Amino acid sequence: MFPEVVELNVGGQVYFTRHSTLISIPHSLLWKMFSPKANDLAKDSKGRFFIDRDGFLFRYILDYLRDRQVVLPDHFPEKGRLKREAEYFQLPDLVKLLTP
Amino acid sequence: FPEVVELNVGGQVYFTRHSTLISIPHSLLWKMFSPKDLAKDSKGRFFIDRDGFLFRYILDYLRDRQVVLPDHFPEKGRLKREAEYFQLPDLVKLLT
Amino acid sequence: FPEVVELNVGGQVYFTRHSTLISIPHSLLWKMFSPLAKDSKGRFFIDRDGFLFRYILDYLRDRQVVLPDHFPEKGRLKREAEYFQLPDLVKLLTP
Amino acid sequence: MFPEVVELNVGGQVYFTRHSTLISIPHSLLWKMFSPKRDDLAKDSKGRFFIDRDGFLFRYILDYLRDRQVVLPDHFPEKGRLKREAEYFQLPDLVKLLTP
Amino acid sequence: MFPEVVELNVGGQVYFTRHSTLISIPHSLLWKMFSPDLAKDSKGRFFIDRDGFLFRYILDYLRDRQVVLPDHFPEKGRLKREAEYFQLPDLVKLLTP
Amino acid sequence: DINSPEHIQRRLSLQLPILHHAYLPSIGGVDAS
Ligand SMILES: [Mg+2]
Repeated sequence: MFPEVVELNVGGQVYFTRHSTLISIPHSLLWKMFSPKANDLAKDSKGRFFIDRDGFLFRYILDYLRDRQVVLPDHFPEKGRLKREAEYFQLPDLVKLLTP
Repeated sequence: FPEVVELNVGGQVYFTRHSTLISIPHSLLWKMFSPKDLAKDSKGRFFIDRDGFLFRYILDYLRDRQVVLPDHFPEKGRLKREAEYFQLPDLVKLLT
Repeated sequence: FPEVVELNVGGQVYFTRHSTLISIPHSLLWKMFSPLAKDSKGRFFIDRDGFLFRYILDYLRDRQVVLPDHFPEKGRLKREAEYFQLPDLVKLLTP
Repeated sequence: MFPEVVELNVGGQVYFTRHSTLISIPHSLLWKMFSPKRDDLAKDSKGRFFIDRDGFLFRYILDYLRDRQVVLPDHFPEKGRLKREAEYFQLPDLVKLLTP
Repeated sequence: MFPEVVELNVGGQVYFTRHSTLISIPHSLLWKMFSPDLAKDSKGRFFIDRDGFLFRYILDYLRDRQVVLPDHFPEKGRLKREAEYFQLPDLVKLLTP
Repeated sequence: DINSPEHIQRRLSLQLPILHHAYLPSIGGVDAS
């Protein structure tokens, strides 16, 4: 029983997003986590759902879930790292976009 | 709608006047906030499910219909994509 | 210790699970959080460079670290890996 | 009486470090400020101790106080300026390490 | 009239410095501003619409009455322009060949 | 006036890419306490 807008804490970076966005990719890690099947998932001191991953790169993960594509900054040094985050969250098509 | 609307964009809270959101007809925020569904957070703030940091320059455009970016803006391409979502035709032209 | 540990590393705030910090026995982070100094907000304090701890924290999660393309501080990160006593991470950083 | 974790503000860059680290090098500038009991230091609006020096270069000054050694980044463009900051804080050995 | 530590915003970069540092050089531009109606940013810090990268050196000159440039600094002419704006005659000559 | 609503809220301060900040990440989202 999740709210419409989910409060995320990724490694100390707070994120708000819609619950429908988290389950946008079936059989993904975020799909397994937030699929109703809500009090067992780990939370932080303020009750926000906690993801134990890099907070800075999670910003671009949410853009993929929203748009099914990701525009990176003009000069980006961490394409390889974002691919590793995409692998963890189980986003096959995002890994393809990041694999040359 | 109140005089000052409290928005939550990807977790970043913004304060702005209703007039700024409806400043550009046929825009996405114009369709949302035109006096005539919406999603609110735990504190009752209207929620936009987009990147919170880039909305700062979209909001400056809605106010003045112009935006001077810093000289080393590393995410011009992303702001172009965010402008596309909110449907601001003149702004996207400015970035191309 | 709570399940989600709130850390302050040299002024950079990081959140991680308690299980992640003690994943590698006999490392410094293992000695600290195995059953302390806290900052003004109650967060557990690590007196090291906060920017590099992100890559130390990524190592504890995946047992590997992909650095940015032209990362200028591989040598500095190795020094942090030595302080936290992570032998395998130090190995990855030497050529 | 000082807290175990000292909150510093150097030229607008905030740094946290242990009180033991500030007094790690006797007869240094930071040692003079934090070693005796005082009743006087300069603090900003939020109560953080203020050092009126370049905040970005303090990152490497603070790392020296921890380890008595400093690894600079690859292609560090301000080796000469860091030496000047080291002289201000009165760290004789660090100035020697930075002179080629 | 001013606090001991002043909050400055130069071209988008936040700087903290002592009030004594701003008035360190009499009859200079920064001296004229803060000597006992100013412009302030969104967060209340005094705003200067100048180059944020070059203000580091200008601020260090106020501290020490001297400035060490970065290694292989070829934008000295640009730093000279900022020195002229802030009205620091002695620094302008140091940067003039 | 130089201090005015549209004038004041124009001046948004961001961290310029000085030294390490040029290559280290600065924007990931909202901070947690
Ligand atoms: Mg405008």
